[PDB]
Amino acid sequence: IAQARKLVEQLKMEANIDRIKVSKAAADLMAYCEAHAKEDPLLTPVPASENPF
Amino acid sequence: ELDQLRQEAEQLKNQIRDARKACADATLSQITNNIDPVGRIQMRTRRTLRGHLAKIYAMHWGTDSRLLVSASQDGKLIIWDSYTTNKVHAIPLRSSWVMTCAYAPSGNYVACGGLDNICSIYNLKTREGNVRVSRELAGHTGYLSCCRFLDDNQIVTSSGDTTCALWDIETGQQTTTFTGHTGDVMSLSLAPDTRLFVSGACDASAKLWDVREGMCRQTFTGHESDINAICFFPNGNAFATGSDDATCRLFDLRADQELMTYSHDNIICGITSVSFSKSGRLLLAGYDDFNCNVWDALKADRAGVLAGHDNRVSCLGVTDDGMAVATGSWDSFLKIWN
Amino acid sequence: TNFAVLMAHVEVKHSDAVHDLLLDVITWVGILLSLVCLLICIFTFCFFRGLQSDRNTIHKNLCISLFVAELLFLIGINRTDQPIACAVFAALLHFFFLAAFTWMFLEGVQLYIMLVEVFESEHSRRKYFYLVGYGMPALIVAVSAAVDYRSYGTDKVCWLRLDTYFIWSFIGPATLIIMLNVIFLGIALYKMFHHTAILKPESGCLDNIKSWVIGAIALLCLLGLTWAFGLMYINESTVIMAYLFTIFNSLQGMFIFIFHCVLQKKVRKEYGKCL
Amino acid sequence: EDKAAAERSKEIDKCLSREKTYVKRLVKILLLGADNSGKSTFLKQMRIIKGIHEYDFEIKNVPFKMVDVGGQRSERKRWFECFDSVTSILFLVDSSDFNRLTESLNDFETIVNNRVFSNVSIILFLNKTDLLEEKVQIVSIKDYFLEFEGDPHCLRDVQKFLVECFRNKRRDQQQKPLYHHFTTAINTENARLIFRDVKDTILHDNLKQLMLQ
Repeated sequence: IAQARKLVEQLKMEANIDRIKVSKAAADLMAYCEAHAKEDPLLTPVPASENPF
Repeated sequence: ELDQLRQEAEQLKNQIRDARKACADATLSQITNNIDPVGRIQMRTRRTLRGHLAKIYAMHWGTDSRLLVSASQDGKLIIWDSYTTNKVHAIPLRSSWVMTCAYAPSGNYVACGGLDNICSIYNLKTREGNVRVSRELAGHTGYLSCCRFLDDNQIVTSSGDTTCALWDIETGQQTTTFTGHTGDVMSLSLAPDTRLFVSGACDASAKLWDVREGMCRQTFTGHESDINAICFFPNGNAFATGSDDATCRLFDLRADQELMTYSHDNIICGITSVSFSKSGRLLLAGYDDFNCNVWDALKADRAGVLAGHDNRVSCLGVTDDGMAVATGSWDSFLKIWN
Repeated sequence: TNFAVLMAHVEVKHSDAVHDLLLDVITWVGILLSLVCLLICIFTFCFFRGLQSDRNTIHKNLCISLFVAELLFLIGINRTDQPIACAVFAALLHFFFLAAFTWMFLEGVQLYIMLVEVFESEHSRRKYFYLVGYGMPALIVAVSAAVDYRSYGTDKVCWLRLDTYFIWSFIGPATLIIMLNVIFLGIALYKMFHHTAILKPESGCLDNIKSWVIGAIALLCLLGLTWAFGLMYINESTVIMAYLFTIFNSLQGMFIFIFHCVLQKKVRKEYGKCL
Repeated sequence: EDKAAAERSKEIDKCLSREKTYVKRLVKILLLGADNSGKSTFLKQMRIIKGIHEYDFEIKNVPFKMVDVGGQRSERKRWFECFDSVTSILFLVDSSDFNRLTESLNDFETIVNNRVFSNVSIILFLNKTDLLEEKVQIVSIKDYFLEFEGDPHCLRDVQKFLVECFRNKRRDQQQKPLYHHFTTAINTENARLIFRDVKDTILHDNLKQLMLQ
């Protein structure tokens, strides 16, 4: 059947796509955390004087 | 015949499982064990919105972090004003079964959909000062579960007949169709570059789709029930999702492997909605235990509980500037936390 | 002195007076205990927003009227040495004791609405409920004052009078309300046995009435059928029939609080959420 | 002044305050049937006339909404059970073609036993009943099914047999009652029967509060 051929082709094309080490792709989130750690209001509270809303 | 090749490529690794065990050193927990916890996060209700008549299933914010839209089973859309608790526009509907909302970046159109298998686009700013239906897009076969905007003239939809599609609003015809699932599709998220998007499924699997070319590139698994919600980390290189098995997980794309799990022992009921924060340090999730939890993404422990809804929380949202948390439960009161 | 003074039409002269002390102490204790339990319920019915319907208003207004009437009874019924105080106190007592009975009649009206015309009505009646509970006790006082006004204060107690037959301005409406509220209790009792003893029984007539003794007992507090005991006091040997009036009608706030405020699932959950 | 827009915010609120008495006065019942049940003829003969279809009418100044789903009952997912506000489920089934009673009974069992429909009533309609008199003398019910004890020539025995088989697979005690009738094309009494079967399910909810059980 054509479905089996399509599945085999998808499996073949989903295997040779290269990879990277987990630590290198896992330190990116940690770096991004302090990349924008000062503009996050819900993390670091801001003074209430910034308008009564 | 081909079954043997499929088993060799899937059950016998062949870079699908062998390449997974050739990129992880020990665990990300070792790297993250040098970060102090966030602490105790306490949030209150600043303003409360009233006026709806039935349960709420979806809501969406705006580009200016001031106006928002929400849907209810009554069959109405209300454009609020979070600063002054004032109603600006109220739009009726032809079908009372509505599941999705949207809000154009230019602030001139509003999209909606539900069990009628048809997407509706309404024009906001026009002559004579009245809102009228502008586009009526049909052609699906299942039922819409999510729809999002790309610009003023392109909209992407996902259906319950195991398909996703992109549309041309000016003409009224499809351009590219993304097929290739087994179960229904329950969510959809757009990357912050207008180039790719991610779609979940009911077969405990998720996939990443390319818009122009129109074929899948990466598939991920590792759940045991229906996948409910999905989003992006605010960089375009990670995402996180939950399921009816009451477990949350985080996934990457470059490494192509699962990294973090969030669960407990008393969490029996499942998750409904997922949303992230500005810096990615605050993952916020809604359950059906009448509450809403906050996890820090790097760690695997709770840091805040948002109580105050009498019924089940159904929709969650955060702004672009970073100062709001909007919640909508099965009652008729939207809540804003800051 | 005593509480049966309100529903007494003939004076009584005892002998070897020992029963007056036991008729006064019980009245004091009952009113003091009921006033405390009659304020905890007003906050419950007027502050929570989940418990808001057409039946909460009736309970709220009945509780308010009873509280005002009992406070006035405690403060101003032995100020006999002053006529000007007694006239106004008697008038206020009459008004605020008629209002409670009207709000009790509205409960039977609600039972009829909820058990016969089952479907909700096109247009609201929450305004008309206020024109009948506070409208009739105004016209009644108006006509009563028009006929003879000087008869508002006695030589001993301070309310109405019995030489001019003027206490029948409070007794007639009360007995009419009681007789109507009896007809209503019956329609609920027929429906509770028939329907739930023909739809989900099986072989065996094991007294279905027992399965619903509570609720049936609880409705007696709202309908106020005990006050009839005050009519059966016409002799010195018939003390046993006024003894029970001061034992049940003074302890009405207690029952109305322990049956409709601390023995129900919805109110218990509303308290648990706040806790 | 820009702050004088509150009038608009008021004008909307009034618009949403006039329709609050139309939702509290609404009854919704969900229709379910089969291919040969006779849904079309029953629907069309009631002074009323892609996706889910909706019909609106009124009996004695009481709104009624008919929600019809076309061939989509196979959805076994849980997100599709958003019909938690319905008051009744109306099942229709035939009684002349004996070869297709088993599948219909299995579908009925699957529909009832779901946990979502625990506070709703079930109305049952047995269609035909006019072709049953002219057909029972040629086919014996003892052949396709073997649980019947009565005489296989009297209509009463087979009617009771069918009703008992349908009613013996409703489990989990009885929070709400079950009903059944015998009508094919009356189109004059069907509306009254539904009205009288939906009033009772509100008495059985009103009496619960007035009983503390």
